[PDB]
Amino acid sequence: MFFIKDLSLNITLHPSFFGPRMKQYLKTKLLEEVEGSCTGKFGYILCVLDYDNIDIQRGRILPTDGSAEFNVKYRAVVFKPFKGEVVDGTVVSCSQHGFEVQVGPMKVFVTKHLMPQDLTFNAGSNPPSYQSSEDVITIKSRIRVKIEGCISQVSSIHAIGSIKEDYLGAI
Amino acid sequence: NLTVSIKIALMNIPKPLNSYHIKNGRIYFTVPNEFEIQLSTVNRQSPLFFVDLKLLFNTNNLPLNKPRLEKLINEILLKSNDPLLSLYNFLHKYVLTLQLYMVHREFLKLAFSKS
Amino acid sequence: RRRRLKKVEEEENAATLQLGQEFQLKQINHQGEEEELIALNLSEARLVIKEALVERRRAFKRSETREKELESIDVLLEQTTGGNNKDLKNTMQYLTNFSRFRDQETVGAVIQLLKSTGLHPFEVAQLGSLACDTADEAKTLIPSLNNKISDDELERILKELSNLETL
Amino acid sequence: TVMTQEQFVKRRRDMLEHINLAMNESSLALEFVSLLLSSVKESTGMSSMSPFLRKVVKPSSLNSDKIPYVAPTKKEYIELDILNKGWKLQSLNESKDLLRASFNKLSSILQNEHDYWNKIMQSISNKDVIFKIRDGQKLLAIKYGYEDS
Amino acid sequence: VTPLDELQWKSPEWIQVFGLRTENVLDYFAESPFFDKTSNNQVIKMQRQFEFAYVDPARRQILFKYPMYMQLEEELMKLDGTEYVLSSVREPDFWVIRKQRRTNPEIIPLQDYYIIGANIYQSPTIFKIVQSRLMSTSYHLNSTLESLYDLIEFQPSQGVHYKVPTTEMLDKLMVTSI
Amino acid sequence: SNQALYEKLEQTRTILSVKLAELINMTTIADAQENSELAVATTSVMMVNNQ
Amino acid sequence: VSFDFNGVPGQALDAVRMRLAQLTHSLRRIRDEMSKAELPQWYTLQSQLNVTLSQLVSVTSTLQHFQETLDSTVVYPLPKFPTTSHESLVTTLLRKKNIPEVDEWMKYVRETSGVTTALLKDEEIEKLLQQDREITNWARTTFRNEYGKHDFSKPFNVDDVLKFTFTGEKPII
Repeated sequence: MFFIKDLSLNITLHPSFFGPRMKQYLKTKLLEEVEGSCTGKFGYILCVLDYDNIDIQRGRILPTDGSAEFNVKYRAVVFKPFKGEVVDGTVVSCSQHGFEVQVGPMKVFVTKHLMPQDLTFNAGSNPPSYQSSEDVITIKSRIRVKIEGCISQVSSIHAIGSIKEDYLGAI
Repeated sequence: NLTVSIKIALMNIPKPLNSYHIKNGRIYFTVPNEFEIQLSTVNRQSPLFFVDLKLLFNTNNLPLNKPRLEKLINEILLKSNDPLLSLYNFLHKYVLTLQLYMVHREFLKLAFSKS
Repeated sequence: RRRRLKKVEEEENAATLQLGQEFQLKQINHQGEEEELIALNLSEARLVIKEALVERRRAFKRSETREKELESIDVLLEQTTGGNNKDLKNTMQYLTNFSRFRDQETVGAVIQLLKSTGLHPFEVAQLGSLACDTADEAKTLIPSLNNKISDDELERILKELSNLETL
Repeated sequence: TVMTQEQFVKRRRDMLEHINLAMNESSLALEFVSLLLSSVKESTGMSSMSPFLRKVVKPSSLNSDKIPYVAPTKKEYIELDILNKGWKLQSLNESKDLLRASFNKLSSILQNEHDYWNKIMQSISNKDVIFKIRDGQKLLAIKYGYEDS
Repeated sequence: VTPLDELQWKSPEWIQVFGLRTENVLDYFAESPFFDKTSNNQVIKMQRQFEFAYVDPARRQILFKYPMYMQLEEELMKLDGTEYVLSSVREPDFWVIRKQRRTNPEIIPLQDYYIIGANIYQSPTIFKIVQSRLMSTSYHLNSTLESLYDLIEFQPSQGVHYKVPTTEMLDKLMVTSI
Repeated sequence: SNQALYEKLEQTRTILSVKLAELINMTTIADAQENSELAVATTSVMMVNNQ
Repeated sequence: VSFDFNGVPGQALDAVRMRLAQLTHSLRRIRDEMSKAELPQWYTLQSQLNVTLSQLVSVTSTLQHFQETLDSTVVYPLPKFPTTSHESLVTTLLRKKNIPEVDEWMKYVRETSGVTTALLKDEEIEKLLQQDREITNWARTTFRNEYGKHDFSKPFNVDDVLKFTFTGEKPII
């Protein structure tokens, strides 16, 4: 879910950027190394808050690489999924193994074992979809899904969804 | 008029600033063909305040940053140990800076060649 | 500080309110003091991100309907930030689709209405995010709400959330 | 017509005072509703009260009661209906006048634009080169220099 | 015609002659146009010229403080229908009198009337209050809109915008001279 | 650019097709529903200022 | 005592308070943005005006949805209100009279309706309104049928040519 958290990152500056605008170079590398970057500890970090005052203290020169290591502390909005949490999203792909729903920046893959048994795959449709007696789930369709499993690597997060609970599914 | 004349008697005067015209609620400190700056005081114990200034050297009547110059002239009049010498030095340096920039402008607009 | 391995812990689950040892209710900020964990609903997150982007556009310069909103935030995105914005573009599109509330006054009304309950930040953000209708549906969508909010209070607060739903 | 600074500033002042009156009436309604809501809620009404109203009066200073459910009579049905008919007619007349004035002004502007484009096409050859330029307004600039020749 | 819910009424001849206190609010109110001549209060006034449930503690305090109003209630329990009863009092000068229908006791209320300094007001409906305020808001907003649209000029070469009514070097001098 | 011209032209065409019809269609009376002089006033000013 | 605050509607009054606060805050935006010597950009000002108008519509529609239990509740001050010292304040806050400008303009539109109650019978007024709504129904079905009438690359391989150019073998076809 979306959160706001104090975050700290050790960033490495090459000596070529040791100029009068080293702080500006630090902030730009903070942007294009944190914005949209995925970490499994703190979730998908989306946007950096309070760009005017970002806490940058003294940066230690690495004794062999010669580059400067800054421990930058900042405010950012993150997106971390959790087990057992109900989120909304849109379907972006379908298959016989299941279908992925797009919530935030993350694709949650719902397996074919985790739909009600009336709902079945139809690959003859263009795009291929899932059809039941009362509703159809296709690409670009609004759908509410519960996350019951999350794996988080150092740089990747993947979630498992299910709509077998009542009052879930398409919206 | 009597108040500005009763105030200037207690203060020393710069030698090029000995030309002062004493009329019309204020004092006209003039340097001929250079400038004429007019000042007023409110009472005996308060320092003088800027009123206006007219430029006497030929270009004139170039527009100036009137409230900024009024603020800084009042500031230096309030804080300076000798307001008349401070005002003369600042204004002389300012008009000569104007003259140097003007001859610089003529020299750059002259560009004959730069070789 | 003790150096135990402490490798045994419960799995992070939303129903039990276990969000991990670093998504606890108290968070030590960069100023050193503790603060309540800031949990955002979808519309609130959209407004915070949009406010950050327009503030960054203002800093760069000094240094409503769905169709117009999507193109406005796309131009804002491409003007403000540089590379690796696939994820941020998907977040912007997702929030402008599933944003329950439009403006700052309505969303701040939602935060003050849910802070009148004195409830968990995760639970109130889930209530502000999910477009629920009835109390029992809210209880089965969020198992965290079991034995926390009375049924009449739940159904009435979701009733004025349904009233605050617009467009 | 020609519009002048003094007419502009009196229109500015009168629309400022009309928006002041609208804000004042809306705030008076809001504070009446909040002072009545504090009789039963005591918290959310205090948020919408004025600081002046909180200084003068305390919450739960008003009370209301259920007078019986009454069906409005057909006389005030037809009075409200004839009011609706007349006021919709007045709005229709205002819309008619606004559309007519907009059509006249836009017709004058489009005759000027048509003359301008006819002058452009009778004036400019394809050999000549034109580009857009700002000042922020859009202007057409023709390049007649020999630097590309 | 001025409707009854929109006027303030007082009888200063009655104030000069009798004077208003808590004991004469009801027959002071009887001279108002708010008072109904077909009321149980007036008919039992003509008759006299010729613990308990069904009331809130606010009216219990008034009854146990003033004996004539207990006499009025005891005489009104014998009859059924429209009546005026005094619900809340602040001494020396504030009263509330409510229209009330009674059946045998089952009581439903009706419109109220508040008395501030012998000046009688009929309690308006909160719909009417906020509706009049929103009429004023809508009228002033429409006037603002029309007067603002009178300041609008349209051009095709630009966007739609507002009608137009019909020295840089001194800081460099400052920084060079100082 | 031309896709934006397509979308703007189509949206403006549809709203011009619907808008005057709605302007005159809301000039109706029913016991949609306007039970108040406030509703009458608001609908009448939203005609001029919205359609 | 408790005063038995009860006949006070809770949910209707809360809803109208929230919409009315939204309208008041938008009007405050228009005030403190438009009172300045330089006008804001007209697109932004028109967007703010449209939001203000839509919130006026929303509060009118909420009050319309609660038309009952709002005409059915009359409001009086309590004793703990200061009535002697702020009679003007309580009467200003409880006034149901709207301004002489709006009353004269409603009288104007009543006169320019072309028909009035003062010289026509109620049955004649009712049949005139019935034929009036018939004319409006004809106009809207005319709109309906008129609206329904109208509808609303590579010639070769650069790698192959350059590989010929540097080695001599023919491009594969």
